[PDB]
Amino acid sequence: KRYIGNKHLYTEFLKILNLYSQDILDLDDLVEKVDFYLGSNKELFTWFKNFVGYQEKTKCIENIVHEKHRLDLDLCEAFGPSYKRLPKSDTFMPCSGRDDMCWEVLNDEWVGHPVWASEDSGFIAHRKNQYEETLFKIEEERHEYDFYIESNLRTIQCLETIVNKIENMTENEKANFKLPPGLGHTSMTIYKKVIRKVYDKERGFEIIDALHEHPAVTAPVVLKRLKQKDEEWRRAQREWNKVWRELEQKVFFKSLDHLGLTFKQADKKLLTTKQLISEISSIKVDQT
Amino acid sequence: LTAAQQQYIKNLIETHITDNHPDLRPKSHPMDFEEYTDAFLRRYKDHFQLDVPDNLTLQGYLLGSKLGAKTYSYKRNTQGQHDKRIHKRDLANVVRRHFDEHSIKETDCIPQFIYKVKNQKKKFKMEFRG
Amino acid sequence: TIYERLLEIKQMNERVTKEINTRSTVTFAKDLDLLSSQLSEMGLDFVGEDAYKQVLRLSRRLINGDLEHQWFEESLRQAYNNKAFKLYTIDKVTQS
Amino acid sequence: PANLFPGLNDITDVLEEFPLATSRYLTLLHEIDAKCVHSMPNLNERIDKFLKKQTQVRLLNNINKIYEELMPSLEEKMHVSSIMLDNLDRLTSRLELAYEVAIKNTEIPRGLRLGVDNHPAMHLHHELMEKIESKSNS
Amino acid sequence: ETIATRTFIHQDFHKKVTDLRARLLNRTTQTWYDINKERRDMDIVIPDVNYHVPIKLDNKTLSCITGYASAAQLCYPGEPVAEDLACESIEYRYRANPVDK
Amino acid sequence: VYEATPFDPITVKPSDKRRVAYFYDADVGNYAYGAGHPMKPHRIRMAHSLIMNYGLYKKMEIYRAKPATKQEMCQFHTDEYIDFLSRVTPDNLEMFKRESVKFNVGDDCPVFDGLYEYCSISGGGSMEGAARLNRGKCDVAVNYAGGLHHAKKSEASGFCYLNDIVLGIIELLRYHPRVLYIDIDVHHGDGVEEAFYTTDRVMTCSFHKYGEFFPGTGELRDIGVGAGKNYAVNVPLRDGIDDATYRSVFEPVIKKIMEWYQPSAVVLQCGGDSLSGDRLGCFNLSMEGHANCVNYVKSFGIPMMVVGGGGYTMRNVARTWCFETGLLNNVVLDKDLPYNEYYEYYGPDYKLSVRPSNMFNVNTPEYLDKVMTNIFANLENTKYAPSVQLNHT
Amino acid sequence: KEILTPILSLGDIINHKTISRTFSSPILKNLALQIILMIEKEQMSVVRYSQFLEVFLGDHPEPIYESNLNLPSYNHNLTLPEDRGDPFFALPRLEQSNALLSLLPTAAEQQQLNEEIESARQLSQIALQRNKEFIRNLQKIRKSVIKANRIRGRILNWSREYLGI
Amino acid sequence: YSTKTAPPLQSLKPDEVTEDISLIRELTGQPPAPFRL
Ligand SMILES: [K+]
Ligand SMILES: [K+]
Ligand SMILES: [Zn+2]
Repeated sequence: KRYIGNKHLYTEFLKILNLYSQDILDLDDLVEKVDFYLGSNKELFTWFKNFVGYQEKTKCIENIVHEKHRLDLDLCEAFGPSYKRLPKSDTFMPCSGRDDMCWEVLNDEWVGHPVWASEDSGFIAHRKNQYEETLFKIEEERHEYDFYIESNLRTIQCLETIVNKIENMTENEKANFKLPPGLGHTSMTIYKKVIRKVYDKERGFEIIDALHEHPAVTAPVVLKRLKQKDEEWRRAQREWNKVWRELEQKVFFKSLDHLGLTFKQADKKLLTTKQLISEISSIKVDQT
Repeated sequence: LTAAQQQYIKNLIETHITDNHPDLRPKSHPMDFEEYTDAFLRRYKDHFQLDVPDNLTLQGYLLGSKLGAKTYSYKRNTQGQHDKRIHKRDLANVVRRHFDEHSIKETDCIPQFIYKVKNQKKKFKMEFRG
Repeated sequence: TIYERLLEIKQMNERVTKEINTRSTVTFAKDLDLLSSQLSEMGLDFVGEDAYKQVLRLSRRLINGDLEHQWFEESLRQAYNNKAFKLYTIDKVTQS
Repeated sequence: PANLFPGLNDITDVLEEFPLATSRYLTLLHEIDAKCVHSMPNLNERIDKFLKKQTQVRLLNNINKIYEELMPSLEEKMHVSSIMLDNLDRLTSRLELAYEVAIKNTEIPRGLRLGVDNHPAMHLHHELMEKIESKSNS
Repeated sequence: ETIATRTFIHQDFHKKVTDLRARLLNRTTQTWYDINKERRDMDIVIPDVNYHVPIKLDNKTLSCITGYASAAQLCYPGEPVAEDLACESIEYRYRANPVDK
Repeated sequence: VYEATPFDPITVKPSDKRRVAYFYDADVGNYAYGAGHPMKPHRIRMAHSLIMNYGLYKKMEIYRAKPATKQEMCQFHTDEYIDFLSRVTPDNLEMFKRESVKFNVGDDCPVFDGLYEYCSISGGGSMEGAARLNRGKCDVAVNYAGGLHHAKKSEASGFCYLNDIVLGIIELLRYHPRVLYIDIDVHHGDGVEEAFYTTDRVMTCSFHKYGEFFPGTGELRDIGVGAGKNYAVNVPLRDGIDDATYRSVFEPVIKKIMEWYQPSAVVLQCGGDSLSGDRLGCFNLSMEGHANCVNYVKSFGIPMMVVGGGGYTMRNVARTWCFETGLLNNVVLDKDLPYNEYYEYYGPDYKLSVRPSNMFNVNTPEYLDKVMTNIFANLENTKYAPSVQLNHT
Repeated sequence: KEILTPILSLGDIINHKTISRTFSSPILKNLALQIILMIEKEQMSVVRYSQFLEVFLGDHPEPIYESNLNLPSYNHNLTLPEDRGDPFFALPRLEQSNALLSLLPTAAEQQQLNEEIESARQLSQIALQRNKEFIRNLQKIRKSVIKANRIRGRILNWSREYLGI
Repeated sequence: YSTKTAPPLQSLKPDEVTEDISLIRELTGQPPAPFRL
């Protein structure tokens, strides 16, 4: 009562507290709404939060004591070939959503350590051809096109529903329309990355802003650009489809021949008299 | 590169590129009741026994178009019935008005708050209107 | 050395011929003209006469020096996907 | 002052009492079960049969017969479970106070619990973060 | 493709509705048994006693009578807890060293 | 304890039928690690297409599962890790240069737009599959967006950022005593094994390639510490292993585990970097050889939860996933692909086939005999005490 | 005089001969096993009751496929002819549970069948909610038991490291 | 030979983008943008 000062806003504050006590508000939205009255004072707020029984679901980064450590696992006690014991202080890392069997079943002190091993085989190291390496680039470019195009094709779907609805509404509903982040559907990330792909990686911000504040002015205008780039990009894609389809039909079958491709020289080199003698194993030459 | 667009772009990136602290998430005013989960609104209207219909969520409000006008939801919420839901702004304005006019004086607002907070974990306790 | 390779090929012969003889084509690929016929513009496909006799005849043509090595290799790949690389030098072993 | 180690002594008493309480109730539950071993099998059978089927009327009649034959023994179980739960919650509060007072005392030293300082490892961390902060200063 | 996703839309709706109803039934019958237990718990006239570690009380056991130590000053439900204690799973009371020596 | 045999025609047995619940979310394909990265979620979408166009959707039920929440992620991960994942974007990375260094972020696991949402989809699908399996609704539960088995409780490792399989098994353990996990990737399933190493309620079983490889762990002598000793099975193998070899190694290990451990909920990782032609793996498995594992794990008859994993040649993961999904419905598909929106990517003959190469098998009857004998020996200390009445698992 | 006395130090958890018989007992771990093993059987039951009630609530606990939603077929102008060179927005019309429609092929027999169908719904609901409360109790119990076992093990470990063992 | 590589997918030109941004700003009611066509 001393801090809030005025009696009118204090009255509204008390009415929100009563809104909680009357079993209408919830605890989290209660503290959220109290923020506007008890924000600038921290001790009042934390006494309140302890009073009401308010616990955060996870901890921030700016206030955590037992951090993660880049620790050199060379100086730690080993068990078996791979695992090493952690220091004790790195086992008090906060995992705020664990219940009792999430502590019974999970393992907290042993970490794995990778051992670089040299193999028993005396042989040549299997590798990749150049034919197997043309395919990977073909598929990288196929994927790049498919990614940009099929990501355009979902923002199209959303903006299309929104424009179909805007065309069936009055003028006061046009000046009284607003859309939440997510534009009314499940995802909240894809349409923004589309918008800064098509427009600008820096000025797509203003378009997304005016898309949230003025959906009736801003998003029949944006939908007519996504539909333009859809056709441009699909034109280019079905053009290059034949180039890739040509470059594939040769190296595909020459790409699963691991032995042959060098078996030519190998059979040249392992039919000499030296080796044909050495296979008899009772004759000795000397081991290389 | 003209001493205006420079700081224009600068303000844009300085306002849209941050470290997403939970301490900066934009919080709504307490008096704007449209930002209230639409279940708070229904519980308020149902507790003080106001006389409103329920609201259209957001999917039912974009469902209104010449193409959308053939779905079961439109034809169950727009014909002649009594359950005809409305736009969230209307219900929120009714709730806001019943909030600013019905009034309270303490001496019973505080002790009820304390009894409520100290019994949160209890299932069997005083229901302060029910 | 030569005999053993020919023996493995003549052991695979039966399954290989009745696999190349029951090959189907995927209709939409035929109608959109997506497949190729290079190894049929050259007769290098192993149509319904046996595959052993064909690889023999093609080995002979390769020895006489009219059939390039590239196309002998490619025909062997597509008819014997991973099973007849040990014939790619059937001309340089005989020569020795 | 001295240290008579009261936390660990009460902890020993608790941990010895924990398994004696439980087994009486477990035997009570086993006793309740022994009535429901010619009712639950054929009930499950008839329910799955009716679920995956002139006679169905008699089948549903049999199912209701067995249901309200077997109803009384299902309140025994949850009564026993409730008293078991209250007993074990008493024991758990006992345990937790003993534990917290052991830790709040030094019946477990705080260099043996939360480990050592500077731990011959962790020079990698100091190198890495030192370089980050250094070229942050650069 | 549009026929298939039509079927998918209707199947997902059916799933969510049946979950709704089973969950509301379970919640009401939960609240009923909790009401029952909290009702009978108000009927006890003499509670159970149990052992524990003697604590320092207001006008009681021994350290506050003879002028030796302070009291135990219980803490609030929900408060700054140390993270190590939050790992030893927890339930922490009695801000600082409750026991009476 | 290993005799090599020929590889028999994969064939569905009619005495058991399942109720497949398939989980898919039309958003997932829309995320991309970066320019040249080998990890492409788009392939999940591609598999969906074939499922639609083969007529396979008509015997199962296709659901979107709600994304997993921050506090469902922190059941296994730390708060600092998950808070980093939630706050980091390709634009503000410069203000997290410590955490990126500290959580193993930047080259093998970069930050893209939509990282947290992609992780939410994976975890949600896995946990909802597990929950629906607990409620007695479905028998098999498929989620190809999950299986990121290389992620650490506090670290990003190996294209993975969130271990959804750990959350799935945690939800499966609320109602089950003993859970089996099978991992037939070409890498070692090291996140799940590190997570459940000192317990006996999760038995992990990996079939991987041990060498100068990734991650570097999972020897034949790494079998569990504490009360979890003998509850971690590794099968290290060498290059070139093919269908007959793999089947003769894979079947008896799994069958002995089923007879001894008696688990009664199986999770199955079906990674696809273990196929011939993959760009990171080095096995020589066909599509029938890779699917006979699924068919065998299914022929037992206990709740299965199938998940995705690796596979870095999109065409081959798409085809083998669609074929496996057809097999879970007691359906052997047809080899000619139907026309779909990805009627490329399937050169040169447009069929339902994955073709092996002729590269050489570096695994011979004595190495395998030794490995399997050591395993059969390690795997007899893991039974249940004689007085412990079960529920016929 | 040695049996009967208190801990004098941390090392006494392994050195003492009576106190060591407690902190090394394999007993808090077998109880948790028996508990989960009974939870599993009771969940089998909960599952088999929870579908009877749904057959009698109207819901269809059977799996509904593309051929059960007898959706009305539509027609847009796709699927062109050879070489030439709304019922969309409608609702499934789900027929009936086969268990319920298998009952139907007088008035007295009909009221008999009505009372039977009423009794089934109410009995199954009671049994289901009771089994669910049973399971919730069992889970609280097992949580307490494994909490005790974990505390025991941490003390054992700190003790055996204090001695240098 | 081979070595044939698909060129990168392109976006709107700065002038088409400038026209849309000033038109959205005009229809709404904000002051003029700093870059005019
Ligand atoms: K593996
Ligand atoms: K384990
Ligand atoms: Zn892998």
